[PDB]
Amino acid sequence: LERVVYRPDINQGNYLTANDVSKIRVGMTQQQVAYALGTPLMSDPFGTNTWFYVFRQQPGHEGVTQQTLTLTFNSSGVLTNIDNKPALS
Amino acid sequence: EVSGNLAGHSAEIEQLTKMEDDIKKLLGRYGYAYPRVQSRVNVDAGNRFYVRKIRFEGNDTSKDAVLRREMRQMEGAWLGSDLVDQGKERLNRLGFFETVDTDTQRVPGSPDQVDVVYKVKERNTGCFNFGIGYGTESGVSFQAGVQQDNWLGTGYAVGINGTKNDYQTYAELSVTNPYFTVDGVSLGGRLFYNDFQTNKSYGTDVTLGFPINEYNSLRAGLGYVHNSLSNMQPQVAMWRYLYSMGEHPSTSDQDNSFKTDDFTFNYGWTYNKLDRGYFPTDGSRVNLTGKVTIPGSDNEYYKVTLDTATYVPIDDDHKWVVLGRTRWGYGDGLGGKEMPFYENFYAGGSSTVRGFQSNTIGPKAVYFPHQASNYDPDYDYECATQDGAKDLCKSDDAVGGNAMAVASLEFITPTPFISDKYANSVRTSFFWDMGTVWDTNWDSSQYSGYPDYSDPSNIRMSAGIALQWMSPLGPLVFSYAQPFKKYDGDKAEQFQFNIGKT
Amino acid sequence: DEAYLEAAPLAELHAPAGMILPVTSGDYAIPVTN
Amino acid sequence: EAGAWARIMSTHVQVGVDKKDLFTGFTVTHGAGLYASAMFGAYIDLIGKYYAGAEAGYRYHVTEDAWIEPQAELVYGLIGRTGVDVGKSFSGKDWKVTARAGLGYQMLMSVGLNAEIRDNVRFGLEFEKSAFGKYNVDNAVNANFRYCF
Amino acid sequence: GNWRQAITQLEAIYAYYKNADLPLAQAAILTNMALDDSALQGFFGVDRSDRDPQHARAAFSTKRLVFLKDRLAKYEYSVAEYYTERGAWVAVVNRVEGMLRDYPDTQATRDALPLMENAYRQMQMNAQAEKVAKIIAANSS
Repeated sequence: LERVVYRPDINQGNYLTANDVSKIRVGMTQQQVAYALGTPLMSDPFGTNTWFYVFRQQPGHEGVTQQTLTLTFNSSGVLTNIDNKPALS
Repeated sequence: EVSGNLAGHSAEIEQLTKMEDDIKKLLGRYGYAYPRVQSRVNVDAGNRFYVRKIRFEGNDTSKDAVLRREMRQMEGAWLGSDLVDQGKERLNRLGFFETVDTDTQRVPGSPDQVDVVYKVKERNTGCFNFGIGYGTESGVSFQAGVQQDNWLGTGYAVGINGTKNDYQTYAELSVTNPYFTVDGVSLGGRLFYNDFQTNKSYGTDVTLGFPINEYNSLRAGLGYVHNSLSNMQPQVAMWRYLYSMGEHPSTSDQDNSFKTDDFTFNYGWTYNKLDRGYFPTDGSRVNLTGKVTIPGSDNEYYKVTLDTATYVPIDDDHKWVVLGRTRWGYGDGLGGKEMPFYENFYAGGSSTVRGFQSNTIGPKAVYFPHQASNYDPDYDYECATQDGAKDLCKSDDAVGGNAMAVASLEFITPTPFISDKYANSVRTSFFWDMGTVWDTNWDSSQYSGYPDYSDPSNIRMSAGIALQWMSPLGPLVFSYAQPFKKYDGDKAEQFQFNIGKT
Repeated sequence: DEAYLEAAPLAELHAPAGMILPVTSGDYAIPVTN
Repeated sequence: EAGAWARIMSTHVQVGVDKKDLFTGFTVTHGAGLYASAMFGAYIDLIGKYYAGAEAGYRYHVTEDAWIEPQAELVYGLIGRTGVDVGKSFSGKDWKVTARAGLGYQMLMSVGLNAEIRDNVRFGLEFEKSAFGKYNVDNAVNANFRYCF
Repeated sequence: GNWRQAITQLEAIYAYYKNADLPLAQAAILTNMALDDSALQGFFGVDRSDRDPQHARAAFSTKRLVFLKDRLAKYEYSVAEYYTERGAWVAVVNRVEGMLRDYPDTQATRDALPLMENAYRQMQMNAQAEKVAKIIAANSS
């Protein structure tokens, strides 16, 4: 049953392209990154100064694709680290 | 020549070019809510937008899940204008609301995020009633029922219908859940019992349905019916049927009985792309249904029907509309048996052909000269007994047939004569109705002095005026029709009305 | 009936050492009264 | 307030004279007879020709919401029936009720009440009785209730 | 006078509430709590926390205000459950975070937290799954 029932495509998270992700450098301010990429949709609400960028697509009759970035900032608003999960494990 | 800020979408604009709204609509398919276009042409897509949250107003009775599950735009994802626009059509096809208003609002804390808001006003959904009657001739009579499309605002469609009296008792219970699974799989069924004093029957059915596309869905299921007949007045068609099954009713003797237990399989196919649930202006609907017997059952047969309707506007304001309505159907036997007579198709009445008394269109009963009895003076059909005739008796008692086709054309017009608080609930039309019901396996050679019920060309026709009003107590339809083509045995009824919720 | 009179008391939440909880919104703050 | 009239059927010619509220007159054919009618609330309708009959009635107001309406109808091909209808209406912020009753003769008695509340509430009950006349009615009651939402 | 005389006058401001004349109770303006109800759904014992909460927000604008806070937090809870089933894992995280920030004190949040415990286990964000489990254990009893 679960193999033929129609399901609409589900989108989640921020929209990313390498053309813009490749522009981010350590040393940029939070305003410079938010401008280049857009407002983050996720962050650590428990006191850590970090942003989470999640690109998730679950088309119909298809598996799920997801790519993420994590941006770590210090107490001054300076980006200190970048993580990247190009594909789900 | 296209200039300005084209954010990686230059081919799309050249393609639409070889406009004033198509560039905006195109960018609206992506997260560009407020682009600018000037004019060869210079555009600015602006920033990509996301949906921060979706909230609703005005759903005081319906469960929130009922509306949220109908959206195609998800929270925490980029905006599209088509993804949002489909929400209006999806909610309208439910038939639960007076209107769907929508908006987009900017988030004061950032230029790139919006809120999407849907605002509706809930409408009356179904009704409960009952009634009584007593007296020296009426004895005791009671009927009651309830039916709703949205039970307590929970999305379930339910109903109870039944009655008690001195000659016939019955009840039916039905329930269905349009959403059993989160993906839209629906389940439901019904139980019924009907003992009419002699035709006693009862049964049940259960079906499953599920969507296969945005506009299409399938249904299938199982059911069972028991049929117990007695005191059947001799008829040629009835005995033909009985003989086909190995029965041998005594000649001119109503002291008889027969019963079966039959299990069947149900199926259907539905297409629905309508704009509105009450007074649609566009789209079409196709409802193809049928059932077949399961080997091992007492009867062997199949039945298929098709109901269609199309609305086409002929103006810009969607006020002048042409509506075509058609229905076809056919059933037959398997294994050498005839289709049971109680499944015959009928037509006539507000649901089919206007201006005729219900279930009068088509072949009529032909009676045998039943044994003379104490009912011959004034208690029976004179020629249907030996007291009145010695040969096959003709009648106007419609019994229906094995195939039919009904069609009409209705020209739908506004009636801007009453205040809006009424006018928005009233629409009228000019109509032309026609239809035909006919049999198969009719031995017109054996019955050369009697009508040949195999000729389908005897099409019945009528036309008239009808008004539909979405009363707060349930839609009603009133009409008057004048027949034009009628055949011997027909009966007219020009002033008719009924419940408008079909 | 006055169902609100059966409302359970509100609790306070805490975080484990090393992290904090989100800053309380200023909206819907109910003062303590006699 | 007076004058002659004629009508041509289509064959047949009918003529007559009207004279004076209550107006009376006569007609002949080329059947012939007399007629009268009046409207005042009350009315009169009288006719007799070479078939005959009469109908009349009066509406008396008891209170703003209550009435008595004596009426009679007599025919001949006089023989007929008479009676007095009564009733009273009630209303409120979101509702209206009408109660009806009457008595005529072949005693032909009837009562009932019909009510409407807000938008979705409906009720009514009516009962017919007769006694001491051409035919009796011992029990004839019907009622309905509706509640939509 | 007697409340039956006030009702008689209504047929012919406690009388407005006694007669269910809400349009007048509003025209006369925590009275908006009277709007977040239904007679039929009440009769059947139906929980109305999934209906429009705008009236409750208007009412909120002593312990009776706690009932209202729960009234609003429950609404947020039901929305998160729908998305949990639908799979909008980001909508779920953001709405529950909202619930936590706005109503740290209600029970609806303590009931909601496992929704983040699951959401951070479908997106491969283990650090947050751990933080959520830790705060769930810290406040458990």
